[PDB]
Amino acid sequence: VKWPEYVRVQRQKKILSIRLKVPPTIAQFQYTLDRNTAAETFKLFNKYRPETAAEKKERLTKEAAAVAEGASPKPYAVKYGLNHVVALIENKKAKLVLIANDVDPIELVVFLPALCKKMGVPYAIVKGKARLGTLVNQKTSAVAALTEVRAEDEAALAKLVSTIDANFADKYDEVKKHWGGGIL
Amino acid sequence: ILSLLRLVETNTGVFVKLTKNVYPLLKVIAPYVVIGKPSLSSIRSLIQKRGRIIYKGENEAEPHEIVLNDNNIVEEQLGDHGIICVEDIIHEIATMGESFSVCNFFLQPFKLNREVSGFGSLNRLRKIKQREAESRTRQFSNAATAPVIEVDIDSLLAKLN
Amino acid sequence: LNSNPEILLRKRRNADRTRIERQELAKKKREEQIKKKRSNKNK
Amino acid sequence: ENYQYDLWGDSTETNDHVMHLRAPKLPPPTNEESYNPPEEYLLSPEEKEAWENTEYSERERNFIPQKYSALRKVPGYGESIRERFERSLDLYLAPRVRKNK
Amino acid sequence: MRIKKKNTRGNARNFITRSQAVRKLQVSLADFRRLCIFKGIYPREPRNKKKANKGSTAPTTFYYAKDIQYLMHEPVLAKFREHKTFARKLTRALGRGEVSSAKRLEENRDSYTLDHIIKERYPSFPDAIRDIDDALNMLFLFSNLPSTNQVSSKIINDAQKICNQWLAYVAKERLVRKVFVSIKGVYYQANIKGEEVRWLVPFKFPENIPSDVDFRIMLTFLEFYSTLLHFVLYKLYTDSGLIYPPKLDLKKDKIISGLSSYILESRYDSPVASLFSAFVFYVSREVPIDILEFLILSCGGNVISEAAMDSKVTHQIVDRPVLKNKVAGRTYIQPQWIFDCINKGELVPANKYLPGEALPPHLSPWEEKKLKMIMMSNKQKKLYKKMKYSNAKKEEQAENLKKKKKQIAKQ
Repeated sequence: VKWPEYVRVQRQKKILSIRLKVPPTIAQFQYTLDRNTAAETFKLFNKYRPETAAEKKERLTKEAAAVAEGASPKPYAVKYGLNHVVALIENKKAKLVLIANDVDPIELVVFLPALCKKMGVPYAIVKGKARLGTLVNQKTSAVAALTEVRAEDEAALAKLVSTIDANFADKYDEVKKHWGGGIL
Repeated sequence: ILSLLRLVETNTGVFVKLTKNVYPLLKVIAPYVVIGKPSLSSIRSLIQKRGRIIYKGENEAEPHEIVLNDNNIVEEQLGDHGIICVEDIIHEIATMGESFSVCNFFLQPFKLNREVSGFGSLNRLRKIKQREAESRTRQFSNAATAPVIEVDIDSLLAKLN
Repeated sequence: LNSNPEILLRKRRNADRTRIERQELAKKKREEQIKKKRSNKNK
Repeated sequence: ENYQYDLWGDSTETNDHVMHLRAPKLPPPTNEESYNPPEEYLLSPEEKEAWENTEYSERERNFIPQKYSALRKVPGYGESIRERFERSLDLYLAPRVRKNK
Repeated sequence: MRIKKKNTRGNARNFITRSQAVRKLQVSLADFRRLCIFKGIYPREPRNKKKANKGSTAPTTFYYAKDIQYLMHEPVLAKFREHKTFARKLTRALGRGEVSSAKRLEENRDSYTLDHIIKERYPSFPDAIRDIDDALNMLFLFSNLPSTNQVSSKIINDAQKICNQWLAYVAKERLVRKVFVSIKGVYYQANIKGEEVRWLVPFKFPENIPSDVDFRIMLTFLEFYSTLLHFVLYKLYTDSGLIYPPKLDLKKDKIISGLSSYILESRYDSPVASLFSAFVFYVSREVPIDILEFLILSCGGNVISEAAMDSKVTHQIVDRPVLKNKVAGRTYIQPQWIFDCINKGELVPANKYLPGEALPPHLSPWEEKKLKMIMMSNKQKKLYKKMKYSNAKKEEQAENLKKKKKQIAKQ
């Protein structure tokens, strides 16, 4: 068989991702949250979709069509920029910080799991920047945080913290050690 | 109850008369069934569009369920009760008569097509729209004094024919 | 020679071949659907 | 309001101006096969199976001629969707030729 | 000139293969065939099949070059592309998890219309009525269909609505000439702007749908004939008759959902249109109504059914071997009488149509020469022998009818 240039490059990059010995601040990724806990994290995170551009436009025209002719609490949503998440973390305004494992330059998000372990922020490296993108009206998100919450979802969030602490942080205490990628 | 009414299969209709004995059994199956009093066109169009008859095949096979194509089949199976044709079956179904218990178990159940009927682009979204329309047009009372929800069958069978 | 002008459809070829083919294909996809149902119940 | 306007109006122009428009030929008028036929048309028992022995589409009638005493006794003709479907296929898949009979 | 290449000129640029048409349009085969159905484009037969190819004797279908070359610039093709874009941009919304934006994509969706496609196909109104022959045959079939996962209920309800509009108009302006009840269904003939259309209606029984037939080809034919019928019916109503579209009474549609329902407001020439005037017919339960009440109302009679219950009546139409009531006021008929009164036009006597007796046969409204063979050429011997065999195969079948008539008449 004969493949294209770019196909050969991404296949070569795939086998290069495995066969090299890798520094332990990377490969701290790919030791990621399993299927049940990931689905359960999103069962909470899907309840806080940031109000999409169409929804925001129609509502704020509803404000105009009503209020100009003839009280609300602050609404809660997931928080999704890297400047803003690393702002929220270190201010301790973060209760659950979700980090993508696949980022275009890897160097972007390498400090973040260990800065979360430093601040005492209960983090989870979840699989897919696309999968984080879906819950946030963006193609990709790299990071998603949950600062404040409705009280109906509060107990579920606190348990999501404790499940992620037990499932992720306790199973992967060896991941701060051990250079990954020694696969023969 | 669903064996007696022969409604084990989903998307499947049947005719019954409602009396003081029938109504208590109706409250049990109310989360599984959607009921209502049909009109003359709902009945007549339903029988001339859908209809099964369980009888013998060529020579040996018994379980053939074919179609209400003929009226001479109606003669051979009913006949002497006064029923000769498919329209006469419609008569004894629309108007409560003597031969209703005879012909009700003759058209055993109906085979209604499901709503939307697909998993894809347009069909998922149309199923989403209808699925949220379900809980609005139907409620589960769950109490012992559950009021029996009757819906328009003229509108519903306009969707299912 | 006193001939009447008219239009003529030629017989669409492979009509019987494809007819029997579609007859078989429909039945095959039915059976494959049934096999899918059973194997999904083993999950 | 969908499709609720006249589009022809005062329309005199014919489309059979270029000799390449082959008009789709209205199907042959039905000749003596009614629910109540003169029973000489009713087929002999040998030819009932001989007709079923012949391959489809090389066959004179798409049906068995049948006698019925009553109009109520007329069955729903099962092979009716097949006939319109085959005509539809005959319109866009069968080659149209200008012939001189 | 330089020596021209052989197989690139005459029949090679006059015709193109299916594959070459599909490739040139850069359109899927399905969508190529969809446009071909809408535009009324068909394969054509060249005088040389191999000169139409690039030399090859091969199983090939040839389209007209200028026909496909004319299809390329067309709004319908562009709208098919727009449907493809919409398809992925919807599954983008659905596949992500956002429902509101997907629901909004439905709202911001226009669709292709088959309006301008008929102007270029049937430029004159009498030409459209020459096509309505085949158009009304699909549509009346699709009315008598159970809705499946192939074909939605909205499709069948809209088709039945057009069917009822057609039946209402033909019964309104009184345009029937011939009827013919067969095994297949019931044929009608109608002088619609004086050009005699023909169309078939099946019997109102459940129809067994085969899995063999392709309900994607038939849906596009329905889609073209449907719009064609909408424009025909607007033209008919707004010319000589009524407002379009007419309303329908809700509690009438609850009773019959046929032809006595669907009331129509406005703001003869033939003997058939003058028949049954000042006659009131009581149609019984036993007969099919919707196939019969159309004919009574078309000619000039009046209908009272057994079905409507679930006076002036002069005839009753009953199909039972034993009839119960037998009053002196009414005349008792098996429907064959109506099916003969329309065909003749002269009001046939009801003495051969009593309930309990066998009906009339119901006809449709539709040596030296062997020695002088020698001096003919082969191009005349072949043809003459073919014409002899064609007359022989007719006359022997006529002899078969005569022999069978004699063998039956003895019994």
